[PDB]
Amino acid sequence: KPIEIIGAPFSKGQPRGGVEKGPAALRKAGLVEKLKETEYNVRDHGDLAFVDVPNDSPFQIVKNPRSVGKANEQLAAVVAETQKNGTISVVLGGDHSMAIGSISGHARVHPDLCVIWVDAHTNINTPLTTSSGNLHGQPVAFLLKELKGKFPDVPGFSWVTPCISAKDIVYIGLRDVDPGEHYIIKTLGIKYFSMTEVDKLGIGKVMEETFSYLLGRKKRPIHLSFDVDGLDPVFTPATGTPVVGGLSYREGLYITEEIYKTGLLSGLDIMEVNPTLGKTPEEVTRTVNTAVALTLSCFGTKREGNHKPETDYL
Amino acid sequence: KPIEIIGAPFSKGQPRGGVEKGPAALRKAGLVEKLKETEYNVRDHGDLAFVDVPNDSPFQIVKNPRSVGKANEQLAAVVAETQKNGTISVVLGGDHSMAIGSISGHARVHPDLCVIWVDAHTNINTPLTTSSGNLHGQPVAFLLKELKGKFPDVPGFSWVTPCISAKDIVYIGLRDVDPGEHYIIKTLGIKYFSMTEVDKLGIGKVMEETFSYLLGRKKRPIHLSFDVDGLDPVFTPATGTPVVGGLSYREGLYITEEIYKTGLLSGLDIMEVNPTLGKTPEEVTRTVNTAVALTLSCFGTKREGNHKPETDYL
Amino acid sequence: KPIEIIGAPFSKGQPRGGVEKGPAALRKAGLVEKLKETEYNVRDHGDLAFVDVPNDSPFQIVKNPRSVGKANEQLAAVVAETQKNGTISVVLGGDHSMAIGSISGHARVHPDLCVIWVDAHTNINTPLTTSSGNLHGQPVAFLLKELKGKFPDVPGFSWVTPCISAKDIVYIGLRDVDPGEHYIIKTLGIKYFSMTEVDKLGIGKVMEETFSYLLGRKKRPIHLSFDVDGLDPVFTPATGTPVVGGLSYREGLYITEEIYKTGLLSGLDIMEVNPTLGKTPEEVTRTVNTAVALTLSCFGTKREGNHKPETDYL
Ligand SMILES: [Mn+2]
Ligand SMILES: [Mn+2]
Ligand SMILES: [Mn+2]
Ligand SMILES: [Mn+2]
Ligand SMILES: [Mn+2]
Ligand SMILES: [Mn+2]
Repeated sequence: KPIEIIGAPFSKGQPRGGVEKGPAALRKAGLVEKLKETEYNVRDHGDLAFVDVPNDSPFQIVKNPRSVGKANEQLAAVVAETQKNGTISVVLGGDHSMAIGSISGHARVHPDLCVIWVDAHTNINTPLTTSSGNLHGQPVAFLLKELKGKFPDVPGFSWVTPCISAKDIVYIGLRDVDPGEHYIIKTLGIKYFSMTEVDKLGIGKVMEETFSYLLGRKKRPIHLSFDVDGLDPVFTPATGTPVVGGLSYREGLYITEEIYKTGLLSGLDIMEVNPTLGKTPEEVTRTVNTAVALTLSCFGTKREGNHKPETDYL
Repeated sequence: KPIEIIGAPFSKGQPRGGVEKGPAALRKAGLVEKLKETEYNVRDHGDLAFVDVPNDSPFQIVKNPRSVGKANEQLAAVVAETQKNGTISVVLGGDHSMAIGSISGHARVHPDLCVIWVDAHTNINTPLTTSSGNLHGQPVAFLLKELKGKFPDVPGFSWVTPCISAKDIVYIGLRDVDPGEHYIIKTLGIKYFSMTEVDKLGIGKVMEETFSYLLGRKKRPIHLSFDVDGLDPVFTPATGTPVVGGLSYREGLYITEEIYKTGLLSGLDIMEVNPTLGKTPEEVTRTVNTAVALTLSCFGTKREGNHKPETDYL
Repeated sequence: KPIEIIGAPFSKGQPRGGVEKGPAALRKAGLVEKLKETEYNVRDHGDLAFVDVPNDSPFQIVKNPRSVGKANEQLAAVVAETQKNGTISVVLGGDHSMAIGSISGHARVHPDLCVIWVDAHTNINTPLTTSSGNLHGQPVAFLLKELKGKFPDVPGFSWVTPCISAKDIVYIGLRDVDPGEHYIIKTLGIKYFSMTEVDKLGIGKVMEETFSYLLGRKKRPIHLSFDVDGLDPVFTPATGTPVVGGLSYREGLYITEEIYKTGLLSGLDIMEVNPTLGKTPEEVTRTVNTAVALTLSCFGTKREGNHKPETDYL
């Protein structure tokens, strides 16, 4: 199978500059070369160049609406392409607001996809419920069908079409949810595994249930949107919104190893890696290294080891 | 329901000065204000003023017997009072020796209560088995009924009446138990989940079993006496007796979230927080912050989020 | 029962000097004295003096073959001896290549023994599959019966006799396996629990299955060969090959506590402790301290506590 790396060095989805440097840091770490060592064919599409919308006045509270809306429109164009050629898209973030265009483009080709959102947040704030106008915490609001018309149209997002419903998404790792977001997920009945469910069940049983929930009836493509703050700050410290008591390095790898095993991975997002937020160079090395390790586990790298088929090592 | 914070800035239960500053640190951190944001009604009773017993000569090995005995007599007068008005008592420690008066007063109003003791120690050393005369490691000895008359009467504790039996208590997080204490718990058959049981079972199944053990037959009020060294030193470093290999931040919160769900929390003790033992300001912040987080989870704060009833956020 | 400490300050099994200092570090930490406090009789045999083979030319890729082969021939002589007097052998490493003579000598006296290998690696590289000629990553290749004649005879190892079969060994903690090694374990069908199985099952269920697998039919002596990099670098940083995402301090102790419980521990290897690889004195302290804690805990020290029999502490 083919893999296409897509760099989305974008940061207007939030106030902390630095996430744009994410793709570079991940490539600098040898992400592309390491992937080629796997059984997949790898093609690096390079980094997208995002045109900055001048005079991007805030829409009520929402900041940089047009810049974000445009960058995502361009990204969804690119993704919907690579998918068309039947390749697996891998988007290197920049902030999680780019999930809008990554999933949108993906859905255009595979309308029956389901999503597994690993994060410490929901990001289902609507332009009306955000305490801050930051879009990185609003991605899912723009995508769901149920939240259609429940908030005013935003400048630059008119091209967006709610592609997935509340039944097609599952959250894993939640631990920092605003009152508004919590109201939303409870009301729409969205399936989620907050850290307390993970503690109660064990990452093993959690993956078992997310699969039977999303793939029980129909086998469909899976879009894994991974926010790096999904794991505890001890493993991925260089992010903008670190929350204590998250997913361990082991639980994170377990999740990607399983998803690999389903053989249904299609889209993948490695978001929020911010190289400039590391207190020491080591914190940054730590962060990037796990991110790379996750990506790698999504495409086959097993902890138990790997050996090339047809090769008699004896 | 009503909540009553009661500060017990006491430290004579052990040699390291500093725990008396615990209540201040917890309030300074915004404990009371944060609680008011919960569905409970909060009333701060302030800090108790403990009269120092002059010429408090040690009883054999036991140090400051009268001072400790008196401070506890006063604290269980206060607790028995608030419980009488049907409010939930929350005691902010100093040292764990104050559990004597916290549980004594509580038992006066609710004689059928059961205890969940989170800690790395048992604190069931009797005045005859302690290697040190420190009372903070002897609380439970004075409470249980089975250990009645198995040790000489101590100066200042004649007011104490063994209120709970070996069947009404469960330990969680044990990892540093003296030979004597281990003899006692084995002999009296006290239910406990040391770190090895937690490793074997997983915090989820441990809470399941403590509940069926203590509430299987009769539903009764629960008194959660939380020693902050119950968690690993990496989360709560500012304590007097830190032991490595303890409960994680996640496991600690899991235990309080569950207890909240039983709807039977009646008394709570947040003990051993010593602000002066933090090697760096951050260590102290870390400690205080999770202590507050635990208290908050006992009264509803869920990791999956919270939303106010009857409020349509859309 | 009798215990015999045997120091193997050897390091030619790998390129990083320092592991020879392991035994001293462990003794300096009070390992022997602390053991005497247990119910076992302890005898320190001292450190073996290994004669250096001059002009030890590499065999193809394999480095220091003769020096390593000889040191192990001497070690297996010593071990086979103490076992013959019915005492439990405890080998303090240098590098894990010494497992060859530790297990060989042990098997001479107890041919029906089974092995529990805790490590992040397999070390089942054969002289033909190693990418580096380092022997510390080839121990198991020389011991297995199934891998007999699958590789050229190496200078100095002609005294070795494959003592255990693929059915007598279980790995726990794997997370860094070369393609060749992975081919080998899959082909020979060796039972293992990599970090993903530990995540899926929980250390509790893992130990349950390794026992039923190795002791289900016949109760036989157990040789625990512990590689200190088996735990995560956060607990045992001072090693030559640290791999992230390993066994926690708690899981490591759980494993030794269970093995003690079987009452079948016969041989024990505490390998790879390298005092010179600690970035700070604390890292080295940390490492040695848990190594000592594991050894203790192999011989009875329980987290729930210990009390001497027949002693009425009341
Ligand atoms: Mn996030
Ligand atoms: Mn996110
Ligand atoms: Mn304690
Ligand atoms: Mn305590
Ligand atoms: Mn190893
Ligand atoms: Mn090894």
